[PDB]
Amino acid sequence: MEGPLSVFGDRSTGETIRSQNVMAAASIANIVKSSLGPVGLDKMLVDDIGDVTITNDGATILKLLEVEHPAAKVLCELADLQDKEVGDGTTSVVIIAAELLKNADELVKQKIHPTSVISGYRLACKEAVRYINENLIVNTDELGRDCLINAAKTSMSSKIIGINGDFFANMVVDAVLAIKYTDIRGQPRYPVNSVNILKAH
Amino acid sequence: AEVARAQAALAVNISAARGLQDVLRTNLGPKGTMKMLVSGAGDIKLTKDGNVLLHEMQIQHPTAS
Amino acid sequence: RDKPAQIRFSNISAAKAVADAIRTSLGPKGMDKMIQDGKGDVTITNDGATILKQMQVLHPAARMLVELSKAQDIEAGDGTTSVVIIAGSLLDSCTKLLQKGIHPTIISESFQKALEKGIEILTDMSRPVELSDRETLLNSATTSLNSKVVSQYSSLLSPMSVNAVMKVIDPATATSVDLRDIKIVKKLGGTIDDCELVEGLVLTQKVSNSGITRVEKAKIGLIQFCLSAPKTDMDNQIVVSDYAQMDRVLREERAYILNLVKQIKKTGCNVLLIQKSILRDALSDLALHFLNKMKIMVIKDIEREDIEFICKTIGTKPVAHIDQFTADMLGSAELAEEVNLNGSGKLLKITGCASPGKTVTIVVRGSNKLVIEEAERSIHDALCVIRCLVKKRALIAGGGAPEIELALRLTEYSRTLSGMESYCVRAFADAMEVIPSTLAENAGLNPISTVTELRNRHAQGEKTAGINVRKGGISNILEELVVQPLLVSVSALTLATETVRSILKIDDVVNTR
Amino acid sequence: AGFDATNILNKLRARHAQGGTWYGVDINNEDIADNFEAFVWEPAMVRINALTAASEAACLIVSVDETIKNPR
Amino acid sequence: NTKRESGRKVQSGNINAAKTIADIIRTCLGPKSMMKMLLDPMGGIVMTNDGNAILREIQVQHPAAKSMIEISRTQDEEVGDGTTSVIILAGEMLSVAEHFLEQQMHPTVVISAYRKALDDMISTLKKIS
Amino acid sequence: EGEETFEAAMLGQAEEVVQERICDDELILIKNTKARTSASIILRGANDFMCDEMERSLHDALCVVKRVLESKSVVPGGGAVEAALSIYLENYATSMGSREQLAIAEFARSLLVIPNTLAVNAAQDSTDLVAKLRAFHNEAQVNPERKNLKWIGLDLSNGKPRDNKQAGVFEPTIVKVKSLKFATEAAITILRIDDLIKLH
Repeated sequence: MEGPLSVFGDRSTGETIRSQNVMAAASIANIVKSSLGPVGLDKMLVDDIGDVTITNDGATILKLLEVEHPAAKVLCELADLQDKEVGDGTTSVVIIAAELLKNADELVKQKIHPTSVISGYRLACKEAVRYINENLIVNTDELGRDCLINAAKTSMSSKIIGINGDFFANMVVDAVLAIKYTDIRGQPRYPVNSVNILKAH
Repeated sequence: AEVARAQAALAVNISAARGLQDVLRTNLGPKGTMKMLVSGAGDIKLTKDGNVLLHEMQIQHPTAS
Repeated sequence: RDKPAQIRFSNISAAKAVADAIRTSLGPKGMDKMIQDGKGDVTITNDGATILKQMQVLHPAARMLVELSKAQDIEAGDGTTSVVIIAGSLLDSCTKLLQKGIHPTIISESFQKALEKGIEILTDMSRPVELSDRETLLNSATTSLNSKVVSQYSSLLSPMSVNAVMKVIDPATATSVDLRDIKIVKKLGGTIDDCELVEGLVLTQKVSNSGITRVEKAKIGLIQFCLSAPKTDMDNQIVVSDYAQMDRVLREERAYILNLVKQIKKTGCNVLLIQKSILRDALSDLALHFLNKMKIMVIKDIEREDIEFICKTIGTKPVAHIDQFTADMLGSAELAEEVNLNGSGKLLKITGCASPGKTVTIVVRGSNKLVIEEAERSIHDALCVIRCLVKKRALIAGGGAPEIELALRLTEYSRTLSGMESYCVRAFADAMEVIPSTLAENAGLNPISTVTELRNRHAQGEKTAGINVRKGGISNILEELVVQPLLVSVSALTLATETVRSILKIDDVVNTR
Repeated sequence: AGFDATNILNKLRARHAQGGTWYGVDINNEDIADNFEAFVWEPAMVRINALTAASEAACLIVSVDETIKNPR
Repeated sequence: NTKRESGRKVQSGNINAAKTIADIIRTCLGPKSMMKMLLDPMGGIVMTNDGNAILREIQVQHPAAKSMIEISRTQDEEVGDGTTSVIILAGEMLSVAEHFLEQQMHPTVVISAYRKALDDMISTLKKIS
Repeated sequence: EGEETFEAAMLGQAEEVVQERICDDELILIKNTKARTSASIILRGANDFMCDEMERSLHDALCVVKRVLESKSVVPGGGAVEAALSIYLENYATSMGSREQLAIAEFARSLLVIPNTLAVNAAQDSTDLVAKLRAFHNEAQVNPERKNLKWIGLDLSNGKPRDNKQAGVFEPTIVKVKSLKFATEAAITILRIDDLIKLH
């Protein structure tokens, strides 16, 4: 590692292990960066030697991977936990962690009521969540002009192989209603995967 | 991995073959001589014949095969 | 020689060096550790407090440290880190003195002189609170509890600790309600809300099966008699060369025991604590099956722990052979109770048991052991802080800021001592100010500002005022909602006053061979 | 001035996001405040001239990674 | 466990194997022919015009060659032929494109060119097929 | 056993059950499924791979609607919501000063990594991604509004902000309010250890 070598046990006693953590922290999030977004590259990843996996999902990547540090460890949970949430935000949560844990300690070390420092990274989430609750500015399937038609049409524009999104804007409208199953909190939303869908050559 | 290719690769081959054959110039006809071959049996094998010599004891070569 | 000189310094080397990174103390500070051990491992470690107990440090001055940590727990229930955070505080001052060249035994009693007046300055900053008072008991435990892993259940946990004490406590002023008196008994299932405060003796043992006696008129006692039978306690002449000889003793074995367990229930036994001793059997598996037919609570080879509480609380005595009937020296028990809550756990409750006026048994329940242990550890510091109030009446601060309050003072006290020790004690008298920064220390970058000013802040807060370590800002730490009974902190000096002074004694080294 | 470059400068950022008149550090007083009414007073031209040279050499030398020398 | 590789370094390692594999068999494939002769550690000679026969008999490098055996199979899986074509053909586009294009800096149109270079085949073939 | 009788309990009730073989595939098409409402959308394509092609294009027209039907409140997917929030939260840090101008700004500066990396993942010249978004993001527009007086959107398969405000490749407020805290967590998550030691 770095600095003092005098004690084993992953005790580098401060900034060394802290940096050896930010190193490990900046080490793990790297695959995610190249894998971030659908434009994230697709990683063929050797499982043993000839055993491999081709995956652009960092969480899936992480799951094959092992954690060689608490820095390596604490992210591979929260990333797979945000993966455990949905799978939207897997790569998202990963990266920003590596930056903030050289950011977090620097303030919370100085104590002076040591409790509330990282809440500066929390109240920001609140501050963000509020604003994040405020954004219909982009991404509206809540209502479009044709609503779920155009919402799916622009979504069939979001995934578009052709002029599909003409009937296929309507199918997705047909699809959500094709499925009728008990959904809770009162949802007329019904699961979109179970939709009976057939392929015709 | 480790790959010998093209012009320089065939050299060792033609170096072996031409290098391996020139010893048999001691053979083929009465002015040539029987060539002594020995094995792990220690048997002195006197043949001006190529085959006898060739298939018993030799130096490792890709051309030797 | 140089060895006595160096080994002390080498003892001063290791122990001090450990006690420093031993201070991230408390806080959400410093980055989490796996530990690859001395002989190797990967040990994921957290919370230096347990880490202190976990700590294996092996070196002549390292071993006293793990001790030093564990003592303040059993001394207080708190301050486990705090005894070590002032340990390296003492370990520094010695150097400058030995660097000044001052004699270590002259340095030695300086620790006493530091411990002697130090506790009084602590006694001065001690805000005395009633040890039998529900509120002081509630409030002091509440500060621990609100800082414990359950601050919610703390509301239910504190009155339990308050009532656990006040039952067990000697009336009015008392140094009482030990952690030996209190018997903390886990119960699988239930809830933390269902954590139960029982005044009496509840033995945590798992009662045989269920549907057994929950009824009244128990007789519980540790019985060292065994149930005889053929091929159990009773003689046989028959070697088995055949299958029938194998079966014959068994047919007489289970029947005779079946009539022995009657004598047990005939004794009035709704419980027995079976001797851990056996011959071939003692109480057999069918025997217990037969005792439980008669609703005798049995746990085969009962844990040695519940053996003692029933002898400690009830005063249980050895009992005569069941063919001799009994001495009725089974302890006095009016209830054999097996509680099942969350449908989980088998818990013997002996209530109406002979009790001194002490031995509360807090029954700790939860949907999980982890659920169980949260409050269990929390109610412990609810017990201990109150127990610390009981053992010593005061509310001081927690967190170690009042150490600086002793520090400004004890400096001058040395300056008044006007001895060579006035240099010895004073060198530490200020050196005790180190902790509040070293709590904070182990996390981040851009370090310096808070560290020096902390001791400065309190120094500018002078003797009466200072900065709260937990809550921040300058306000007298003794009463904050950062508080401790003074018993917590004074023992930290005591423990460290000595084990550190014990190093001053070491000349050279030996190894018993 | 005995301050926290970490903590203080943001306070003055804050006190230029809250104040913003002169609010700034006094090494003299060892505090932070409006320096003009903390009376710390210098012409702006030197500061103008500070700017002029500030970016100047800055933008200047960064235009040279391509450097030539001829001790010969 | 966790391992990270990056940039040209692997993609150059991608360039190497398949391209180096693409050498002898391109000379082998077609009426103009050669032989790829594996040297066994004992001196054992194995000469074929199928590199995938030779590739297996010795270490298959991970970055290019592990996928090339399978795209060797896939072609021979499908039509029943063509292990020796796809490898040199993929070795072609693998060779000169990325570094050059990554020195022109983008992964995107590189990948996108494969498409529109692929259909021009489909386009000009079936016209002159 | 096939010897079993049949009773009408296993009979489905419909206006009519009529056999329509279409595509040279006969299906059982139940007209008026009575005990619930039912539909199935068959996909006409050149081949079933061509049908595999649009079917998957349909699925991210689905979950987005679903995730919207899950939460009416949403965001544009990607770190573009940061690009607004970040400088805003760095501003939201500014007047805080002291510790607090650091954290919330040291927070919001660490946000920027996600989309820009995602940008260059699309080779979008991450300078562009910030140039477009946080330009529109202002004090002029601090405003997500419900609408665009600024563009807070980022298309993920594009890596570049586009004009799609309905697109199915975005994400609602659901996964994004989560990813924030988990990100704040790892700042804390490693920090709980008190003291330090070593074992033998």
